[PDB]
Amino acid sequence: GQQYSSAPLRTVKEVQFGLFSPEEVRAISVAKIRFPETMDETQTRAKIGGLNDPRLGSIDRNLKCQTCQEGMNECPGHFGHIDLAKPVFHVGFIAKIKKVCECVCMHCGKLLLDEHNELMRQALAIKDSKKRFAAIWTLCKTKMVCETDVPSEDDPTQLVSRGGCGNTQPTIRKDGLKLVGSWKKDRATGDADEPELRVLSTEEILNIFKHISVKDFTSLGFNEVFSRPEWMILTCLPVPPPPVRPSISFNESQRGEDDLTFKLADILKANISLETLEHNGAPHHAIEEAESLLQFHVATYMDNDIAGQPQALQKSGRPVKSIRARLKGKEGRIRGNLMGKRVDFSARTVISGDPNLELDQVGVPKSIAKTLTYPEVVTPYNIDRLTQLVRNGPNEHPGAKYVIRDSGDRIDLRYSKRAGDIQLQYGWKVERHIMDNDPVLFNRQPSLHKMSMMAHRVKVIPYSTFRLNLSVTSPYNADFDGDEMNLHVPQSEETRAELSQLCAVPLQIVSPQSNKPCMGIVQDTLCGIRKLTLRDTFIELDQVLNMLYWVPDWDGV
Amino acid sequence: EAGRAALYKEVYNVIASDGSYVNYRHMALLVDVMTTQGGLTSVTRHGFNRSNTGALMRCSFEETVEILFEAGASAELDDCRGVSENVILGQMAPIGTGAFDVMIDEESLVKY
Amino acid sequence: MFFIKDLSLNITLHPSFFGPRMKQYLKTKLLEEVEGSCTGKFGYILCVLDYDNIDIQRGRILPTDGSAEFNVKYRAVVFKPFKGEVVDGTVVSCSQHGFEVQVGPMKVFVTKHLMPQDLTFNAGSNPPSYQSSEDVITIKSRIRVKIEGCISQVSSIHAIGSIKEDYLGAI
Amino acid sequence: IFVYQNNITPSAMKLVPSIPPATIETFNEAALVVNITHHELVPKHIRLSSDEKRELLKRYRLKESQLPRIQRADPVALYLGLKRGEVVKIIRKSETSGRYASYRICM
Amino acid sequence: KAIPKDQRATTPYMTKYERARILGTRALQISMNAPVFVDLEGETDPLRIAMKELAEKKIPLVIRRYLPDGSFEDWSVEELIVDL
Amino acid sequence: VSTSTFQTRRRRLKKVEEEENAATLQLGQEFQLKQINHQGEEEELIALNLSEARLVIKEALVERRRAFKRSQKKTREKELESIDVLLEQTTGGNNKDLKNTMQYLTNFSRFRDQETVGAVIQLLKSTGLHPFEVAQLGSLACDTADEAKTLIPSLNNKISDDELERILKELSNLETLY
Amino acid sequence: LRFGEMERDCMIAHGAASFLKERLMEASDAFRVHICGICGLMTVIAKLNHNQFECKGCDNKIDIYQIHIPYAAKLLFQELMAMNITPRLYTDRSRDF
Amino acid sequence: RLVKALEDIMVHYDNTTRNSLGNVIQFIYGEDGMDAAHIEKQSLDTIGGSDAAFEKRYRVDLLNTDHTLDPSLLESGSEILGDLKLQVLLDEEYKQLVKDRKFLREVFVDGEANWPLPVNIRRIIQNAQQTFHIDHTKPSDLTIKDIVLGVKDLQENLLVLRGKNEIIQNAQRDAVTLFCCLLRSRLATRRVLQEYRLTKQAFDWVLSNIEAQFLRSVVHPGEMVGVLAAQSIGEPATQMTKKVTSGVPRLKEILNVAKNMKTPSLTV
DNA sequence: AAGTACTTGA
RNA sequence: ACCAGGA
DNA sequence: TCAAGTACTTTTTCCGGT
Ligand SMILES: [Mg+2]
Ligand SMILES: [Zn+2]
Ligand SMILES: [Zn+2]
Ligand SMILES: [Zn+2]
Repeated sequence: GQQYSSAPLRTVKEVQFGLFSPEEVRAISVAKIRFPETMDETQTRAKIGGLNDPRLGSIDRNLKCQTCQEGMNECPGHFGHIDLAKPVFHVGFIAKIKKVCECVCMHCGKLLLDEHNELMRQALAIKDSKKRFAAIWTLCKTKMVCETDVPSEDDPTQLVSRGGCGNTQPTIRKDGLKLVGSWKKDRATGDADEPELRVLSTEEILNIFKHISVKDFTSLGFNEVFSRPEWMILTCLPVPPPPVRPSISFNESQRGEDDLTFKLADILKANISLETLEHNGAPHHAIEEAESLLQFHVATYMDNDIAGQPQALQKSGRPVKSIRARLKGKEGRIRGNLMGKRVDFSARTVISGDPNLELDQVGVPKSIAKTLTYPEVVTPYNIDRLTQLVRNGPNEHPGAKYVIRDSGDRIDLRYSKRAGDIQLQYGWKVERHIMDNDPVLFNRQPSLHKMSMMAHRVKVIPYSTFRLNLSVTSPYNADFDGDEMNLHVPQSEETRAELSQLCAVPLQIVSPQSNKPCMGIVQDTLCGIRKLTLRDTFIELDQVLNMLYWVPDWDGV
Repeated sequence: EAGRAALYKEVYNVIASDGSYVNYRHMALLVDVMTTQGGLTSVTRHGFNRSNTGALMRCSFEETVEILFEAGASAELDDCRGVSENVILGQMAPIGTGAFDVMIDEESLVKY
Repeated sequence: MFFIKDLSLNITLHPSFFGPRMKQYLKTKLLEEVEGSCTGKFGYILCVLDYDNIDIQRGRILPTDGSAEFNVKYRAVVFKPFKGEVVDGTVVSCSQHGFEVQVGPMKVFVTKHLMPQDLTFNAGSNPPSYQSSEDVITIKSRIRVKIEGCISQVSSIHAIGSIKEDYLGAI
Repeated sequence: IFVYQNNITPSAMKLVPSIPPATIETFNEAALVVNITHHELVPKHIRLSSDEKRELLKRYRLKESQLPRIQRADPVALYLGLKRGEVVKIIRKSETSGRYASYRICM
Repeated sequence: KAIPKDQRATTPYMTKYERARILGTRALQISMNAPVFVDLEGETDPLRIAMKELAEKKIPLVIRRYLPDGSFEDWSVEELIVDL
Repeated sequence: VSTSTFQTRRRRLKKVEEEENAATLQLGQEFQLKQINHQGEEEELIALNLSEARLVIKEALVERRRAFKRSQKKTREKELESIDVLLEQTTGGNNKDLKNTMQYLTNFSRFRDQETVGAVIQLLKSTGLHPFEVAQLGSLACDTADEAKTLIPSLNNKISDDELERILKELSNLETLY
Repeated sequence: LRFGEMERDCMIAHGAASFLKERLMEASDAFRVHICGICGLMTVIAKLNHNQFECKGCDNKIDIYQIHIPYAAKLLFQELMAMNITPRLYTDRSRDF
Repeated sequence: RLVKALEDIMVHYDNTTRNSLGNVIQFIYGEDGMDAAHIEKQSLDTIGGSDAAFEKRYRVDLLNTDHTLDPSLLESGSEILGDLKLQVLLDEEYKQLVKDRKFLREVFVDGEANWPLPVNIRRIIQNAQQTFHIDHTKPSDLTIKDIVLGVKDLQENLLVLRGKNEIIQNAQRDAVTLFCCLLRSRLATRRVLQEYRLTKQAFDWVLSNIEAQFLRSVVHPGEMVGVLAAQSIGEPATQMTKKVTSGVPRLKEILNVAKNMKTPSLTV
């Protein structure tokens, strides 16, 4: 349970995407993040004021967080930072960077085309941020010279001077994490033949991006507040707190650090090397070497499954789990932890049909009812019932498992010394067993239907199978060759109503899929119904009487 | 418009050939969705998932990370109108039960 | 200064109070939270004006919990001090460092060094006093201070003041 | 409207947006042999007035964006000489309602 | 910006969703020891009370019906037809 | 949870420039001249001179005591004692800030009666001075047009010296002789 | 048990809006973070015990809200920040429509 | 793919079908505004048979000694003969039934009469007969005005869209178009009197019940029609087993907007 | 296995 | 991530 | 300049054992 916070509770109305300015990373950061070593204060097992908690989140479970005083199941993580010795490309933005270079002057930071080209003012007109950038690029890519004077908005005889700089633009190509250009030149009207080939540095691209005007970058996909192009190049790297990269700390003394933690220390180590090379006697090539290694780790940390093949492998042969990898579809954050979730108040067992159950009920094995719970609020209407269910305990059928006090702290009837002399108060919740007639969600996966999930009445019964009415077989697409089914128990009066009022089996009879019923009479009943209704078929009094008494709402006539 | 007409005719035939009957409206809606854009928008990551809907909603099918990186680069704003975003946000979606609001009227409460 | 300001507080009522004495409980809950309060944005919220016409509005029922949230729109008298504000107050305390002056709900402290040089501390007096050739400042005495700056602090606002410039000091 | 047998040289084609407000349309003779509008699958498209459009949007509380779209190059949008921003009312025979009207804005 | 009563244009009938959400809400409030506006005629299930409260049209709630543009129409559970 | 205002500006990400506050009449965002009442109408800032403020609270509390008794159906030294009783009746008590304020306002008010506070309000609100200066002129008692122009430095070129002295004269006369 | 994507769809089809929230929150994940009202991030150093809030970087000791999101979403956000992306959460609107 | 493509689509409080951008997909859900569950296949009688047999069924001519309603059909039968004012009403009636018949043949080119529409009228009449113990002997207490105008009124009450403006009002007229043809056909003067043999009270009950049922039949704003549609095409695809590519593969071909399709064909 | 996107030869 | 099974 | 090639992306219903 989380504690009371005086902060006003709200809902998220908008998600404003963007990029971190290095300045922000440094601002939000609670520590920097100097040593690759996790902890062990010279082997003295306690977190090192350098990597995981130089003020960040928490380990130990016991022992609170050093920044917020909260501790473990309250403390969200706290971000840190690593100041990189040299600028590095963000793997993700590597091609957007390439494309921005392709649109801008690699010397003055001005759009290669403007309001002076007709097709350009046409493309600039585009309202769509992505589509506009799309068009600007296809135009600007081929413009290989930053223009000084372009023909006037009337005649070609007089040329109007736009922005300055008459420099020739490189023909940029990717060389796996590196951007290498090829300027044609001029040399006696010809040349190329044989152009100048050199790699464009992260810092030079950074400086061109830094010089791209607000008006200009805003014409491209960018936003002067949330995403300036200069932010696609990493300077100050945010360090995610332990909650993101938890150590699977087996036994008492055995580390068990996360994959992200190691990959970080790799970056850390790769950074310290670089910084000392440039501070000390810089052997010039030794730097463009250690730089390319830091660029590698900062790239592979975010996305490991890069085109220019060499996958960063953990010492085991097994490759490193990237952050990109964490989020990627079905199994993994979005699709696996958010769109779908493992849930509590769920049960699953083998199904078997029953002709004695009602269409809308479901047979619930006692053991399952004795586990599954509803948190009922102590009200004057139910005070006496609930007091008996509590008296009954977690072991007897109509019983309860827990009593929740005003205080918020859970009473375990299984163990509490005061489990007998428990004395209920209005406003407490009693976590009672699942009882006959409670509404529950019954499901049979796949679940290609509204109908694959229907709300049923409970029916606590003996034996380990979920029991269902035979006519309800079809919507679920169930048979009893060994099919299992899922049951979900709502915890609120609000959700209970949703189920009973919208999802209930009877409501589901006539289906909108084909404007006709999705449940009918089947198997034995369909077979015997023909057999019963032939002209040849007559029934003697003795049996007629039983046939009659069997109809539960028979008029007695 | 004739594109829609054919698109339905064709979709309907796949269903009808198998013996199966699906009420008009269902096929109509799909057919219409593909069409309303001006052309034939595919039920792929290249079609519908490339529309101007919320970043989080779109990221929940096929291009996840790539979509989210672009959201950062363009400083996209999720409206938070879609189902998928509210699901991600652990909020009550503006779906059936949540398609309207409930308030207490002090006036009628003082009347009863 | 001393203003009348239009304000609004969001209140979350538990279902048990959806009885006819609702607006009544609501108005009172507002007075509890709001009145006697001290924010920095608005300063001292002293007295809620015109009780009979407090606007409760419609309360939205919060979905998973039963409760209803109301944005109680209202209007009240406030005290917000400012640097440069000349205030008339009464001495409350007195020490070797200076003296505190009660200006409405707030206290303004005058440093020994923010007073004229002639005015000097006297320990051997009941109560402790400040003595000029012509003036005597002590616990019950009234002073006109110029607020030099404020510090917004939790359930209060405190300020440093001066009586060194012209037309300031004992009144 | 200019009706041509086989082609219009890109030299001549560059003089089309030359004389505003006046507009010019190029139509390859070979397309016009059969009237597409006459086809089984082709419903009634109706070019709305500026006032009529204004009302459509008022009555449905729509931003121009929110309306279904007809491409500027659409065989029917061409037949009617639809201009960007112009709206068409489409009247189709419904198996559901008998008559149904959609609207499409130009691209 | 809030549509005036005289200019309302949504169904005069309550939706399946509205009714379900009202019964849910009331059961939740009744269960949270809220004041009940009906004579419980020996009732105990907060849902069954809510059903009774909706039947007697003594539910003090209002449905705020939002339109796709953002505007809204306020409808009382008292005024809403329950043919469902 | 705290209280909010009629000011709704959307400071998206761009935090600061949280400018200073003075007698350059640069008060807060909150204490600007163009305010907006809850009815939505633009209404200019309400500043009170102690005397004005004393009557306001008294009024509100007296009327609260009317409503509280209705719902329950089914000499300056002497003003201080009477006020301290009305506070026990209407306020939560725990609000020492209000008791302190009321004792202060009772002991520091220049104009005892509403009639008197009226004339002050008319005489002053005709100068076209910002509500702040207009209140400060009511709150601080000044003789030389200098005393005023010194203690209320914002006035500096806003009014004539003789004009101010004429106003200072009428305010002196209005003073309710305790 | 897994209440998966497909199951979510049937719930959406039913219009069981609260039931869905209860599965995804109460019955699983559900967590409480404090967000800053200026930079819509989980920056807030909520020393909820001393009622102290703060978001250094915004120097905001006031404009702070509390929100209920699935722990997996807190995680997602922290993960996107790790990769320099800002998933700024806002408790009011600005766009309309 | 289908679910992910349609999820955010639902009916808003303006009977309009919109996505999460509020862009209009359908102006009215399923072109009629009705909930699929509340629809049943009904026969639009008017549509077929001979132009000859149509007349025998529908036509009433009080100015012809043979084509008048026999006074065995209704009490007024005797005094109704040669009433020119009433014959204006019956000619209006018939001229509309002839209009309907043409329009129907334009919608349904092959002449298919069986179409799923809301409110099973056949059943309403059936029930009126057992409920009121309808005597297929005694003459009706109905007026021509009682029937002719009664039907003209019920029509005004079959509400789908509520707005007070031409756009929304014509929208309503259109949405209700087909139902009304069925309605006018099944409730024409000769049919009601000679076939159904209804009393005023029974006919009045038949009328209120069509209204009640129709209203019940309209979709509920909030209905997640996106998921519904997606699942209603999805689920059957799972039960799937000149020679053209068909079934699951052709479906994959369709949704993908496959450029290079397998069995291209033209039907000239 | 099937598309988009971009690069390469005539 | 693999392997083996169930509907 | 326009066709052909190359890069490189991308999926697949829910429930013991390394
Ligand atoms: Mg089976
Ligand atoms: Zn912490
Ligand atoms: Zn240049
Ligand atoms: Zn912040």
